[PDB]
Amino acid sequence: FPITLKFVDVCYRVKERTILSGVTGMISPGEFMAVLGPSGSGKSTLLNAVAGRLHGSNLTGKILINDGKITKQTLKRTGFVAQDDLLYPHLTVRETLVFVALLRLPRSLTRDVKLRAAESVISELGLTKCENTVVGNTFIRGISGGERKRVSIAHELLINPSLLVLDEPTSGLDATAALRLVQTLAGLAHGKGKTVVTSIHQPSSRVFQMFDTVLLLSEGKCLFVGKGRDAMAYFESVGFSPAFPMNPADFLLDLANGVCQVRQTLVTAYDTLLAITTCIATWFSQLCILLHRLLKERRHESFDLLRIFQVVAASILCGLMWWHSDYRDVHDRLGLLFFISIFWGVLPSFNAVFTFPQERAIFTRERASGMYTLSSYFMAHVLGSLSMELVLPASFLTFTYWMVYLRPGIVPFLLTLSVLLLYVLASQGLGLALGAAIMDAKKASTIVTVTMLAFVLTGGYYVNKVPSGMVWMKYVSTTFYCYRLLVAIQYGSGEEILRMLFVEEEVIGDVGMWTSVGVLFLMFFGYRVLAYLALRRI
Amino acid sequence: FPITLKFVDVCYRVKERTILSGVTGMISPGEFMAVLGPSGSGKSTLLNAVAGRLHGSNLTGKILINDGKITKQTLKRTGFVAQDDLLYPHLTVRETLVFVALLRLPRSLTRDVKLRAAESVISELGLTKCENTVVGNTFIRGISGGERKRVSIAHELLINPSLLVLDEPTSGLDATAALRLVQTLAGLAHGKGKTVVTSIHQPSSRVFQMFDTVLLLSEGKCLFVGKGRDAMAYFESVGFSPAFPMNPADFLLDLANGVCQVRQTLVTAYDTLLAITTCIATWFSQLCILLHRLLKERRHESFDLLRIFQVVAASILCGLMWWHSDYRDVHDRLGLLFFISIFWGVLPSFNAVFTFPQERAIFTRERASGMYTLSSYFMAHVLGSLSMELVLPASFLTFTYWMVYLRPGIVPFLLTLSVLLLYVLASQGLGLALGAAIMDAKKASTIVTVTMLAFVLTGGYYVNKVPSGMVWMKYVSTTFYCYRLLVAIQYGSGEEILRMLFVEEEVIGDVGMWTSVGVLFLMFFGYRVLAYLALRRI
Ligand SMILES: CC1=CC(=O)CC(C)(C)[C@@]1(O)/C=C/C(C)=C\C(=O)O
Repeated sequence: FPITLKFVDVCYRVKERTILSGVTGMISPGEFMAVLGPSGSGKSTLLNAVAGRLHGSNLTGKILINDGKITKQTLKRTGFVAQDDLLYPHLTVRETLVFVALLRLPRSLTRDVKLRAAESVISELGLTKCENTVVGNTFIRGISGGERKRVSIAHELLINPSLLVLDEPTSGLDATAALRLVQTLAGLAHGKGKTVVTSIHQPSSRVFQMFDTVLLLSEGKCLFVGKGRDAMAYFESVGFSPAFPMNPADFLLDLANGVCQVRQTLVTAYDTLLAITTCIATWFSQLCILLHRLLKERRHESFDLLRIFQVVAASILCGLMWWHSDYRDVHDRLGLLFFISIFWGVLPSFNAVFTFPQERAIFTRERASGMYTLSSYFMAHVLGSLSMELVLPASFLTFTYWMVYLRPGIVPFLLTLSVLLLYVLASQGLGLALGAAIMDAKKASTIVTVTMLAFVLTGGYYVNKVPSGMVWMKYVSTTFYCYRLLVAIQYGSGEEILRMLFVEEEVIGDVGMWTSVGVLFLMFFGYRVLAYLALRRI
Repeated sequence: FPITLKFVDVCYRVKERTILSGVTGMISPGEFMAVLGPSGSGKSTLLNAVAGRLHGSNLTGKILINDGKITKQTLKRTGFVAQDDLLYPHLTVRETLVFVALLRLPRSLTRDVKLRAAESVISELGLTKCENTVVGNTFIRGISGGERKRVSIAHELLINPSLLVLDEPTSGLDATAALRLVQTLAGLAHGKGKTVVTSIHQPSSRVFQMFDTVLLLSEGKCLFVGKGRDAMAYFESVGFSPAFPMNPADFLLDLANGVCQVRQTLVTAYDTLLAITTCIATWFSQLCILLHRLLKERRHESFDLLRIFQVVAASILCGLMWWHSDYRDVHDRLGLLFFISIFWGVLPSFNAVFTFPQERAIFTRERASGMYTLSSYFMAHVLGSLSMELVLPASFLTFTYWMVYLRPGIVPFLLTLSVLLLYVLASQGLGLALGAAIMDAKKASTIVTVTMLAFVLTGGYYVNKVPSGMVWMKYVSTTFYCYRLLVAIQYGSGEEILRMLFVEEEVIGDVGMWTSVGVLFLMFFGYRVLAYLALRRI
């Protein structure tokens, strides 16, 4: 319940650099310590010794919680708020925390007690007035910048921690907003008895006064530690004082650099003055939350009105160039089944490469704190993009089948619909597999266009006389199989239009109807087992 | 030479809002006034009465320079630095100002005196240590954030102004950097005798002390105007004083909101206490600078290593699927001239839509201050993208003509090369025309893909039996003419392969060889006169 961080001589290196060189401090419960210092002075590198996320040869020193070397028993009461607010844009403020409660709180609790443990942090972090507004981001009209930091603090206030370690929470806020956000972080130490240690960039006048304890670092030597009242009165005991009306934070940061109307002199004054079946049951609940959580993310990636327009446009071009087409024109119709097969191998695999890059930050953050394990995260993008990446092609083909006059009958329709969707999902798994192998979104959006070019050229339409050494590349192609199958569903084995009439080199093809459905399934599962094995390195 | 801004009762409205409600002040030469206030209190709306860029029914009030109503004779000595540093990323620090000097200083001066009037502002704004480093941006390794504001202040220090009106220059800078940047803005008033009025967001302790005069606005009523020493000593004459060690800017901003341990009380204490051939010669020099200026911008848009890879890839696919192709296979070769014709109508027109959107901020800023006129700006993108958007296609076709075994002979080569480049530039003018009509880069990158889809479908390859009502749309198509011409250059009028053998429906076509070269020229000039008429509204 109480956490007395009692770190001493916290040293640290990096490969040449040294961030911390013997810091020492104590942080008792009910006490609002604030670590101050110049930029690059070693602030964040020491908050990540209170967050316990830096231990090895770099960190040297004994970091203690209640005089005990740190454990994950001691890491269930510590919540480290980082500077990046990683929130999903389309979730309401309440949904954003209702979902994190179910994922974070232990499942032993009921699912109706988890709803109030996530709605009390709303009411006590002052979010009651904006609990039902979209979080948004720069592009989406959302919440204020001061509310987007409270919401990111309610994440770590859901496990009810003891040692709460924020990392520059006020940076980028208003003048009054960054005062209230520290008025609230005082109530967590003065009204709840927590141990809150935060670093602030440039405190205002009222924001420095509300500190109980203060810690100053120049370059990693702990120039001063103690109360906020005893800081400005300590330094003049060596001969330093403001020459003009100052903010006591302003005066103390200047001393951190050595600028007096002195850095090395203020460090030597520290030597002598201030020296079985459930496991498959939790997985299917991590997946049921991760599917309903990021459901509006899979409804903005898919029903963007610049994708509905690029498909309502193709549906009126593709259904006007071929209006009441005739099946006897075997060459006008094999070029329709290759536009349908080009459009839907490029549209899915391209838009599916901006999915893993865009969420590598929210994933690795929320994966390292428990809360899911990449088997339920991967399988919630997979199962969530299947459901949404089939509504545009299913409705393009429903419009481009009765105006184009393709093969009538409910059986040839549902077999063309079935073959499109199985190909829309087999090419989309090419996006997911390249997006995850190359975690860059613009470097991987070019390799999925140089790859759908090698797939469209070798797809069997432009070239009928492929060289003897380039014949294999149509087999690893995904458009070869959707086009072999789209033709065989509208014409067949010839013999019904060879009865009516160049129509045996483009109508009989090379592969069966089942080796074309059995390899558009080995590319469904095969391009997802590679999208996962590529994420097993993050 | 001296500027005594003597504005009085500067009122302002907007449609309901009111930013300023009777401000009054005086700003004499040699005097560093700093206007302070809360966010939205009316700071920037009053700096844009010193920048003279807000006059009409909204602004009401007499704004005076040397007791004279403002003119562009009085607007040649005023330089308004705005918050956005709009610099071209690839220009060196010296080139960025050497180019602005030639465009800004009057051409009566020599071109070697303009070189020193632009290198003295380098030396006296402390840029000598980084004059030969790339400016860069977030993506490009460039200069510091404090040097990127000096460079944007050397722009307005090139016409040698008198009333220099900066707008929040320190916002987003370091702790020490924002001190030096105000140490330098004091030398412009203490070492050069200028009239410098700037608004600062949250001054530090040493940054408030370096103000000569100060102006405080709560919501547009001028709570206080006067020296920096007389501000904290004035308010206690009504009973206000800091209850704890403050920065005097911190204490005064709190009073701006009415927060004392009062807003309306501090305003009433102001009523009674502080109450022919040369014109075508300048144009061809504005164009010679604007071409050498943004030349490295037309070398990053064009030689991006993800465009060299998307064209070195197509050149090895297109030259491996058709390796030693045979001219007797009339259908394998008409599908090669439609890949060449699809690739080069989509690659140029797509990448040419992100040009006018990305520079609508640097253009409108630098156009309103003289310095060019959109006839020389437009004609420097046009003439600058022609030269660079022909190096990739000219070198794709040089590789895909002697491996593919197209029609041998220097005359059929240079006629295919000539027809490609004329089509690469006629489709690129479709990007420029849509990018400028729709100044959004992602909303216009979708209409130039729904348009190159209607152009590729009606290009005469996929459909040979186009409906009776959709036959016109191949004539307004740009791929129809590059494909009609690419075929006629490799086959001709038939008669040489009809001698050797479906090859009269795809080889003779509809349009002549001169109506196909005479409409790929009416789309060069026609898609540029529309890209310009769309920019004549910005
Ligand atoms: C998928 C893709 C990748 C490229 O690099 C070229 C291009 C843009 C043309 C393309 O859309 C390819 C499609 C092609 C060749 C044919 C078509 O569209 O009918």
